[PDB]
Amino acid sequence: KQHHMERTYELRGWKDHIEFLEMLARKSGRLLKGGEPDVDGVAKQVLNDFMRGKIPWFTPAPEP
Amino acid sequence: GVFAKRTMTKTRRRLRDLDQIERDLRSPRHLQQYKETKAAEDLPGLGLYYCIECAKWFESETSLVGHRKGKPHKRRLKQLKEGAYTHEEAMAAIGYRIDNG
RNA sequence: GAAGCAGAAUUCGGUAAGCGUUGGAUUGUUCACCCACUAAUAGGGAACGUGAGCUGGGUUUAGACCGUCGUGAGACAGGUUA
RNA sequence: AGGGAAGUCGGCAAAAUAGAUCCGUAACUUCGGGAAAAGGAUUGGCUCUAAGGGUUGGGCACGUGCGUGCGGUUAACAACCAACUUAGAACUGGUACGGACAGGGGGAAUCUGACUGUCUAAUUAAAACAUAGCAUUGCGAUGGCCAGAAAGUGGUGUUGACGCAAUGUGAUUUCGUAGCCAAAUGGAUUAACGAGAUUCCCACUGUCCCUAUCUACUAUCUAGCGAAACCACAGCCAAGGGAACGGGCUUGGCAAAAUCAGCGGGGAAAGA
RNA sequence: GGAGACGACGGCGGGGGCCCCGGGCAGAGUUCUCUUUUCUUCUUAACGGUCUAUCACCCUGGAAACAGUUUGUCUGGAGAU
RNA sequence: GAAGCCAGAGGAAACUCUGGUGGAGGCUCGCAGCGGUUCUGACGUGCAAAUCGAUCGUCAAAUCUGAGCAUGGGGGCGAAA
Repeated sequence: KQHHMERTYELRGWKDHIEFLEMLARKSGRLLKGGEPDVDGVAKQVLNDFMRGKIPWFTPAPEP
Repeated sequence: GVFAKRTMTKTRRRLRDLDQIERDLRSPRHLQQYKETKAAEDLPGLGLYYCIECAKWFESETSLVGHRKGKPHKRRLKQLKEGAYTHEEAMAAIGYRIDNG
């Protein structure tokens, strides 16, 4: 859910995943040479946090 | 200081030429062309803070006003005051002209 | 040489080793399967019927930890590190 | 050169970063840190400007250089003397401006030990040991733990439970698209620290495509000096030589003095 | 009773020596050009006399409107300035 | 850049914030010293029966080190290999 990501990364206002990773990289300082964002490393961090139980997500059970 | 000065003269480490800077200052269209030859999201400061004089992007307005005091910026200003070297000057050096009828 | 083998592309077979038979990804693994380029990416011997060119795994002196067994010294179904 | 890990078990090695001034710096955290995080701007010379100090010295009335009784805080003034920093500005050379030297590559994670520290002199520096912290047991002196052959023997003991001795463990923490209960939190998915082990990203490059060139010291040749290992005898192969082994035998091929630099197939060669 | 007689570390202050700058005498070097230049000597022991040197102590006096004061906040009616 | 201290702004006070001062730590970079991580390193009948080079760890202390003395093999000593 979107608000879970908002309280997870203290960030808001993205329209797509590329913008989300760019703002996350600029906020966390994940920058390459010239201040270019480290979108690959930030995506790796997001995927690792998703798997390691740091971002809240679950699959709802089917109703009877 | 110059970063990785050993490979400074390689073709992949080339910088923009001073006559190109002259044409960018004179006509905005060439400068716009040089802008779509780059990607805006990977530029320092998202391409908003750009010095045509030094042909360089910067992360912040305070960084731009910072470099304008520096002697690289003043050397670029001095070189543009003397004028860049062109093919017209190359022909005038040997006394060559172009006949177009 | 033969084939409903029109052509194009081939399939099966014969003489032939003259001449070639590549570049990579993958070690939570019998490293064997994938990808592309290519004319094509054929298979073997001279080691493996024991055995001093170089270097990774089987592989295991002395240090150390975990798992199983044993009262214990220790041994191992084993796993890791130098 | 161009490419940039295509090399390799594995980025081994090498390259790249590096001083200082300024801008700026995330998660996590035991709130101390992380942090020089990350990511950027600048650095020469010359001519100037500005700021930052020390020492000496006040007017009357008397007695006669001091004693008084006064009067004043524009000394906010003069004279003399002195050194190193900091900031600002113009001009100027440039392919370089910490110009040699000197001098962090950085980041995302996982495992692991709390950390600083210690050991296998001469193959292993480590998750080993120690450490502080925690828990248990014994002892109130005619006692506990020990030592000595014995002793009118000695230690702990110049000791007395906030102590001594032996153990085990080894910091701290733990032990409903988002609810309830507990003294902000519900944690070990534990911060910092590391010549510990592992994967990846950027940068970087002769690791590679695919090699080439230069320098010094050798190797080489000369003068002088001068060993050792090893050595049954010796040294070209092919086929056969039942005991899966030929260098000497058989049958062939062959086969020409004496040498020098190299090479690592074979014989020799591993305190084998 | 004192001395002998006593840890480690930090900044501050005094003194000696060394280093640095200026003038002068003498000597030496440089000198196409420049350089009143660059360098060298210019020292004072033990032992004594004399005059002074932080701390501290003594006398007068009695401090709030508190004061003195170190780079570092200590001191004073148990008497400060 | 820890306590402690000074000044200013608040706050009824207790406290909060800002600019300084100060110089703690089995802190940290790093010269010496001590040690010994890595190199298809050099060397391998060597300079050496353990040396050389680069690189590395630590560097105010559980640091390094001299001389004198004590512990002696059924032992000693051992942050235990």
